[PDB]
Amino acid sequence: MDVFLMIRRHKTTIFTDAKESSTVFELKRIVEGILKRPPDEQRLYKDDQLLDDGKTLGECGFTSQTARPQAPATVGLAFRADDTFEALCIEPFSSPPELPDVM
Amino acid sequence: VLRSVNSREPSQVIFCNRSPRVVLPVWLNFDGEPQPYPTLPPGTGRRIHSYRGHLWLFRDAGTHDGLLVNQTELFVPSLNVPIFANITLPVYTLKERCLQVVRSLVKPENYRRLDIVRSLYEDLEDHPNVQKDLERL
Amino acid sequence: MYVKLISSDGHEFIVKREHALTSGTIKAMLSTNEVNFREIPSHVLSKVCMYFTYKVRYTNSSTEIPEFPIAPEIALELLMAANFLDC
Ligand SMILES: COC(=O)c1cc2occc2[nH]1
Repeated sequence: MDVFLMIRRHKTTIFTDAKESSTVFELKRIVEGILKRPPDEQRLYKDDQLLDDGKTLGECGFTSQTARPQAPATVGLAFRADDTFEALCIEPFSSPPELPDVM
Repeated sequence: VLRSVNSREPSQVIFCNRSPRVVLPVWLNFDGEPQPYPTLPPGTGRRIHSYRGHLWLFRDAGTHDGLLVNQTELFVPSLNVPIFANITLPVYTLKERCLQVVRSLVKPENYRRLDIVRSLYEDLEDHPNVQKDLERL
Repeated sequence: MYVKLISSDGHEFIVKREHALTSGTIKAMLSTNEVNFREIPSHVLSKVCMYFTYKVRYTNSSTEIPEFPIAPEIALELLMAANFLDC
């Protein structure tokens, strides 16, 4: 089954899908094809929890019925600059304005 | 043009509302006039006595947004070899879906009090209606 | 393969090229692998990208289609963006 994801780091958000049976490492290979950073320079997170390369997305709680096309689940991403990994930072999206009086 | 055929051959059908909307079934009578039938709650079904060659369409009962039935706009009962009429949401355009949400929140008097380009005024006011949809022959 | 859609506040959204060409307006802005939207903020453009995924997933599927959700607080700006992008 497909899971639909947003892979997010700083002000970067990748929309992609993957199989529930695919692994965390295989997701880093997807990120590599896009952002040109190898897996060993990547850390993937579910919220604050660091994800292990060998685990499947399903074991890490990304399930077809929670990681939905219209409401995808977020995978945090942090890079190794050269030595040491940056801390995980995800910039929030902008805030909507106040609801107009007619609403 | 869009007219039920007066076949007088019974055809038993189940309306199956596989959508989150309250569904208004609409029978097109022998003169082409839309005739509303009792509404269907979301996720509910109903056994209906209809006729071969009759014509039905389905709408959101509150807003008249268009719905699909067996993945098309019209349902025509056929020969019973009962017929299943699977009523579903279409994939609305993002624009039509936003118009749906804005219409659900703003009174029609107050469409003009919203800060948007004027062509969007007319889109909001041009709400769905079977009467416009029937014209396209 | 992928294109980059950049919001007015500088968020960069990376989506499959096929999903972005759903919008005729985006196809014209691309034809570059990068489009800047001076008028569309990230809380709107992220929703646009989720609509692409939803549309591609559920078009021509005879299963049950869920409703596309739109929070009230973003609906007006999302409508403007959808109107402009012809989405
Ligand atoms: C907050 O502003 C928007 O969401 C917006 C995008 C767009 O495109 C043409 C007009 C317009 N407005």
